Amino acid sequence: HLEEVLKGGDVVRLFHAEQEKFLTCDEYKGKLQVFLRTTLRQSATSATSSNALWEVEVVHHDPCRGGAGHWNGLYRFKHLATGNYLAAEENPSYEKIKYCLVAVPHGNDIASLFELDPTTLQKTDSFVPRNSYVRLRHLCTNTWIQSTNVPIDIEEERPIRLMLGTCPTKEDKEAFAIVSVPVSEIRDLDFANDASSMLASAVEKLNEGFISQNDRRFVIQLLEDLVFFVSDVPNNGQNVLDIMVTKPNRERQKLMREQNILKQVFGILKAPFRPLVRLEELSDQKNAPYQHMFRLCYRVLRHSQEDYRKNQEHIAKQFGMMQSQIGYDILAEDTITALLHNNRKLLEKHITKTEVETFVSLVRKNREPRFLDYLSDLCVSNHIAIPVTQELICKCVLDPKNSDILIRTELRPEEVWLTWTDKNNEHHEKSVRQLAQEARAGNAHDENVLSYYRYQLKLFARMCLDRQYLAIDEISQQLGVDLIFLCMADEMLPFDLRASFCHLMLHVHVDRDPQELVTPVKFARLWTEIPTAITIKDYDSNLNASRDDKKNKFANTMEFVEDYLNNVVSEAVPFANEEKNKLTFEVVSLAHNLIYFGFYSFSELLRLTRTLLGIIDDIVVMETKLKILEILQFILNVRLDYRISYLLSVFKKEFVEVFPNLDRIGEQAEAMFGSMLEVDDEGGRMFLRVLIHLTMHDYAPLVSGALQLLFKHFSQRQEAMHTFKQVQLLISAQDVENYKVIKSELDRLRTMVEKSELWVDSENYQIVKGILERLNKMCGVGEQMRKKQQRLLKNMDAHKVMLDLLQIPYDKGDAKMMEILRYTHQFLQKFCAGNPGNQALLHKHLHLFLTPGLLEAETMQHIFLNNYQLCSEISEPVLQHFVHLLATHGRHVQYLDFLHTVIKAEGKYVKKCQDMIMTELTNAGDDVVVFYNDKASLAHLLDMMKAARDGVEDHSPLMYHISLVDLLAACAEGKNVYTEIKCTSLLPLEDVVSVVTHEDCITEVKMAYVNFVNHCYVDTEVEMKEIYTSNHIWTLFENFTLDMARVCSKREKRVADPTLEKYVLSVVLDTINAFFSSPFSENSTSLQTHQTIVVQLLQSTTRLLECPWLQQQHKGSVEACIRTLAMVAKGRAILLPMDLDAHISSMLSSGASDYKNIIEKLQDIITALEERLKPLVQAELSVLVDVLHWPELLFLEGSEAYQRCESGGFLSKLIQHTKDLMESEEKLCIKVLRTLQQMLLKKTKYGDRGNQLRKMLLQNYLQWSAIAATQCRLDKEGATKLVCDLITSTKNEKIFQESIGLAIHLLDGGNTEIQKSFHNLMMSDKKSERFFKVLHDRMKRAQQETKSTVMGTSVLIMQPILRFLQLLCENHNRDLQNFLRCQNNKTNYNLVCETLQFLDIMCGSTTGGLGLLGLYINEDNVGLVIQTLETLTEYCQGPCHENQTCIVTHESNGIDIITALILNDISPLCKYRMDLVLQLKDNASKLLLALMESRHDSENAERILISLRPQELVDVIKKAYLQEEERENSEVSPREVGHNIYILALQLS
Amino acid sequence: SSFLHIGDIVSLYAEGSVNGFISTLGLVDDRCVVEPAAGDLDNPPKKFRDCLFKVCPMNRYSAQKQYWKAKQDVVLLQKLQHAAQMEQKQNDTENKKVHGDVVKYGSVIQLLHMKSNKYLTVNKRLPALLEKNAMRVTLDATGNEGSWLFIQPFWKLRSNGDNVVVGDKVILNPVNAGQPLHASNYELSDNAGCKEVNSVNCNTSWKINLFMQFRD
Ligand SMILES: O=P(O)(O)O[C@@H]1[C@H](O)[C@H](O)[C@@H](OP(=O)(O)O)[C@H](OP(=O)(O)O)[C@H]1O
Repeated sequence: HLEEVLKGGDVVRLFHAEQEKFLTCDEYKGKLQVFLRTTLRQSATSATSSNALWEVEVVHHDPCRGGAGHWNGLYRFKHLATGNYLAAEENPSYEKIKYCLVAVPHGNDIASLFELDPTTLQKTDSFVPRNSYVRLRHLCTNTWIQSTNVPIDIEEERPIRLMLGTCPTKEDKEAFAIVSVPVSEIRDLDFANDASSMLASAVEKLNEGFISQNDRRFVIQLLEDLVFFVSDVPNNGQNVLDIMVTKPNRERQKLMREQNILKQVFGILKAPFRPLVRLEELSDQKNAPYQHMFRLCYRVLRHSQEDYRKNQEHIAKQFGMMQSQIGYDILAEDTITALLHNNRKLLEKHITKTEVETFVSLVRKNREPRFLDYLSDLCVSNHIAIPVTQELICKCVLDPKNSDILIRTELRPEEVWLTWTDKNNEHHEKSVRQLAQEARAGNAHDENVLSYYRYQLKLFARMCLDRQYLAIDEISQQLGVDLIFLCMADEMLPFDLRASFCHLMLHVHVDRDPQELVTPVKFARLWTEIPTAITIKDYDSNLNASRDDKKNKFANTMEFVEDYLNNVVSEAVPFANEEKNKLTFEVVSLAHNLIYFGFYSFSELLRLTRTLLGIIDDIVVMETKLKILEILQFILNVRLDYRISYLLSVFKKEFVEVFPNLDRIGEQAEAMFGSMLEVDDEGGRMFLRVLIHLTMHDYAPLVSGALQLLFKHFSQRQEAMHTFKQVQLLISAQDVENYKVIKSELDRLRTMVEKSELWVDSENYQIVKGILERLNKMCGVGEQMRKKQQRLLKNMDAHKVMLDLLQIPYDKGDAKMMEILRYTHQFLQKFCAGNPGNQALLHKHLHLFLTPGLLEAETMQHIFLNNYQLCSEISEPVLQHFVHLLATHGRHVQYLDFLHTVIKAEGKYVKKCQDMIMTELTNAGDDVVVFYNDKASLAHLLDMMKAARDGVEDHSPLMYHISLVDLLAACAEGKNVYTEIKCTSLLPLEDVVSVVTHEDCITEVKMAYVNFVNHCYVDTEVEMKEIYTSNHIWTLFENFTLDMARVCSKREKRVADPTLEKYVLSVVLDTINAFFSSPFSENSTSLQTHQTIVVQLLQSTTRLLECPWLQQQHKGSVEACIRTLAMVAKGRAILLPMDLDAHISSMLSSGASDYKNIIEKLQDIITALEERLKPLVQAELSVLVDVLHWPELLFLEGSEAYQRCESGGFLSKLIQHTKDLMESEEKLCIKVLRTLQQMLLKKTKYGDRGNQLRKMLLQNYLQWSAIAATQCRLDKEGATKLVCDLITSTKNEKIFQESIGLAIHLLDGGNTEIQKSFHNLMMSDKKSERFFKVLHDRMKRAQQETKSTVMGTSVLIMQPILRFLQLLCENHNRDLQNFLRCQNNKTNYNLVCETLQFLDIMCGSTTGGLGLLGLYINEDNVGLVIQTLETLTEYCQGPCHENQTCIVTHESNGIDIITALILNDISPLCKYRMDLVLQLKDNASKLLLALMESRHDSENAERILISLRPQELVDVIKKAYLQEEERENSEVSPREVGHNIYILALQLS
Repeated sequence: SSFLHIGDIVSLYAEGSVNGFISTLGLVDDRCVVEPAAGDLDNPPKKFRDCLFKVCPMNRYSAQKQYWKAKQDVVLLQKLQHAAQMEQKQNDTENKKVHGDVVKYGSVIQLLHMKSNKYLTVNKRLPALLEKNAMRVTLDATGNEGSWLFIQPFWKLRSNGDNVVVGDKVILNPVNAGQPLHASNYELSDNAGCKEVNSVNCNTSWKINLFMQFRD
């Protein structure tokens, strides 16, 4: 009965690894067939199905005995879901397969016998371990099983069934893995099979026609059991017909779908109506049980499709019957809604005018509010309105024909009266107050009327959702603002009705035009509009004047909201009554919408902030808390804008007073940074307490918002300065005019875009085109004002409008729409022209441009043009998408241009981009990389060049080829050898010369080929350089001389060709200089023909220099080329002409021989303010450290929150949520890590003002032993586990660095408690393998980068890792010292060896250690070398014999480097920074001493003495003793180093 | 059934575009070729001594490479030569000590052609003679860093860290070049019926056939 072996009766899955597929047996066409199922899932092992379960039976003489399996035994496999036995039969056709696997009904024959064959060397034929690969053989035929690609279901779309077959020949790769199956799944399958069999029997009886009472009761009980099983809820007596499930069971839903249980349910629902029962007789008590059965079936259908697209589609396949069985009391409409409320595709596919009319008729007949609720639900899916269904439902409901189903409302002399029509076509009218009073009394009719009215309001609001004007225009007249205000203000009316009225108000009137979101902070301000003095009242008046509306139509609404919030906060417990919570949430949402639309003033916002904080100090509660947090953030932004306005007013006042100060302005700025602008009346205490309480919640969005607000609270000064640094004044009259024009045009364009639906499919197109053209003209030409115009557009936020216009829906075929889209694209391209900020802003919305299109490609090119930051960080998916577009859509030059722009930006090349693009091009194939090398292709290229002799079209195959050649040359220009090899193979030199030397060859192609040769042949790392020792280069030089002669002749004849001039002056000279300035070219100039060509080059180049047409720019290049060529010729001893030699010698001898004032004052003020406020910013940031250290002081003693804070709950929650938010909020995670590091860091001082501010804030808010205690407390809270998880799971360099820093801070001082915690975590948790693997990979990458360089992020990040390891092994922790060397895990990484190898590589290896050590140790890597030496010393000490022996006998011979560090002087660095050299020597001596502490044998001593010569050791000791000049103002004395070296010498002696 | 041990003499049978053993041209030629017509697994070629290779562990060539670079100052060159000789002795000692150890998938090995007594190397800085898009595989007496070969699985039933079983099909991926050995279909002009071996991405697999063991 061992669980580690294969036993009879076990249920397992047979997974074919080569195909990566499970073995399944399914009924395809009325017959069971075995196959391998193909899955589209990324993880092929997760495609588990109930039909893939097989039972293993061991064959023995006794049929009733099983037993553990043996490799030499016989096995049978039974399909657990069907009972059939696996077997083989003759192949009907007989392909390579002789017999095909099938599923026979009986397993008593010998055709179902199989035997296993191990794939490796097992421990004798004792037992068969589970989860072991095996091969299956058919005993009867002596054949081995294998898989084939032949689809069984070939006559269908998407074949998934693959046939298997047995062959006489064994295949080693054909192996099956045995995967275990949970008992839960086994039991679920058994239950499903039993239920399916029983339902099939019941369906058969029903189809026959007669069903007994007992059979019907059994069927009902089975349906109830199925409902409970699918719901996965314990049966505690609750009504089966009404069950709510919090988490659907996907496994059980899939089992129900795949075991043919939903099919049986449909059969049960369909058979009776074919007549045993009629839909018109279901109301009878006799047929009541059938009705209950149908209800149970529909409940099963609803529970089997919750959050499951496949099941939803499978059920929707039978939508006709489900709709035909609607109306009657069966709960079919509820299932229909549950289906077409979560799946948008099915909703639009099925819900149409017929269904809407059916629902309208049903509600007309019955007047049950449930039908209206279903209609409202059908309008919105996933909280997003569906326009098609919304419009259909609106046009059907608001149709005047169907006016008798909606309750009308009116106002009379005021009071509200509701009128309706009863089913008897009788009109009734009654007052709302009377209806509510009678409903509260208990009047069922009045209660039903109120419920119907509430659901009608809900339907209207849902229809008007997402600004559905077609229904808003009709509903607004019926329900005015005054009526809704009266209804919502009335207290006697129920809370649910008041909440419905609030929702209707929100979604009918507030969410309309011209209401729009308003940015609280404006970066552009007009000088003439800055008052001398500004206060809260003046700011509010200015905002009111800016607001277009003069009379506020929502003032009463705002007053009612304020009164309601005051009443809510008056009560001790705000969130007590659930009914009132709905109204509170609706009021809060309305207030949020009004605030974001800009209807409040500064004072009103402050009062609302105080009220909301008082209210603050369950899903509805969380939502209203989120709304309150958003309101608080908006109000804080408004306060920041007010502070900026105050600073502007102060600056203007000072400037006007002094020009019809710095200390005064600084004091005035400091004054506001405290009284009337406070968030709360307690000086921020209430705000901080609320933030902490919200952070203590388990709701992730609320916690994130609270943390963000807490971090922003202590950065007001820094944020204020940052925002003030981006303020534009627009003083000039031209600037003011441009600002006005831009504002007007943007407003008109935004209104037109908002009213898009009425003109997308007319003067609107002309207006849009004119606006776009005017904006493009306004953008301007010329860098003098281009930056100003771009900054003004950025401040005016035109980019958002342009992005919305691009996102505007449209139909293909509209030339005018295409024209306006092109204009918008051109405007965006011009906006992102030389502005990194604009480029980043556009890149932040990159997903829009990741679609096929030449305009999109051009926009991407402009965005990424000349931006190294984005070019180096470009993502692989973008390049993959571009390559896929090139491969599929076609060969367009736009993609190549974008690739070249990405490769080259700001001069510097991007190695990552080059390599990635080259690899993608190589892998794509010949469909994107086209080269003309064959005879026919060369002829076609010649024909194309001849046709393009006059010029080359912008879009042409010749242009594409030229762009491809340039791209390949740029890629090969990097530092990759395989790229150069691939380029040379793609374009052989013979083809290059044949194309170039041809008389018909365009200058563009000539230049491209010459550049390709220069960057792929002349300069390469290939040992076998084919460019030299060949006549191709000489022929190319002859062609270059001919081109030079042609250029000279054209210049003489006044036929100058700019293209030819550029080619000859750019590529020809560069290639000549590169060829003749290399050592490999010394032997090239040997033959007489080569000498003659050299003379021809000399005469041509000297004639070119003599000709005066050359510009001054190329004079230097020409002179350099001439000098190099003359030097080569003289070295080769060429008989130059007398006059030519004289001229060359002469040339060599010659070569050898008041807006400006306002801006300036503003900049000076900004600089002074930043310089003065930086210490205060530091102090305010530090105060957060104490706030987090002592959070319980903010609360009151004895409270639950106080106890939780004192028990360390705050820090525990923060740490736990940091890991959760790591993936989402990387910036927030980094901020949290920095805060923890600051809290763990030692306290410091800032100055008099800083200390005053710090003490004042501490008084207002909170009314080495310490470091060790803080480290222990953080470890208890769980900082060590946090850092370990971050290190082992993070992909962000900043996050990794912050985690390393936090670990270093925790381990600082060699804290044994934290060391033990780390050791326990590493030895217990299974992530230690990943941790050590990532550390080893980072160290290896750093070593490789150092070797390649012999600087860099990888090299720099090594020092923190070494410091972390040193602190981990500090205080002679032998356990950790041995763990770092060898780990008990399966795979061990030797960090000591890795560190020693890194040290040896960075010290120059053998060449550096033999006496050239000074050429590798610079002033930057000295610290890293010292840290490495300290880490090695810490490893060795303790002492650790294993580590000492490993370092001494390591194959890298780092002991030689260590000894050289002492016996050699770093000449470059000794005369600059001698103290660093002394520290290096001291560290090396200490390491050598530590290597021999507890050693009695002479092995280590002899090994060290092999490199340490005693004479040199004595000489260096004496030199160190004599050296005393450096001792002046030296931290380390040379005498101490000499004494340590003398001690080492004594030990070695 | 047996595992692959360091020091065993084995033969490599290519099963890809062209099927055949790995052979080397006579004389001092340093080109590795595959001759499908020479023979097969059931009928090995008559000259079944040019297709035998020995498995060896990784060797260190840092000092040797530095000495070669310096040679291509007298005291420095002499000390570099001494260091290279010491490194060679250390490599020989390491080979002797690691002799008989089992080879695991994902490990680095070297293939010593016994008849020529030369290690099989792949040069990433030299294109192949015929297939210009593939690098060059040759034989070197002393050897270099190009002799290193990751022994990677070809079947999906084998995983890294598992012992290599005789008769398995594997992939020999150079550590530096990073592209598996490929038995190209190109035919050498000098010798008819022979196919070149180069380094380029492909689906080629090498079946390992045991000829003799270290204990034998
Ligand atoms: O994530 P989605 O959109 O639901 O799609 C799932 C998955 O991508 C496949 O469509 C299907 O797996 P197969 O390729 O194995 O059919 C699976 O069905 P399953 O529930 O039967 O695994 C789906 O649920």
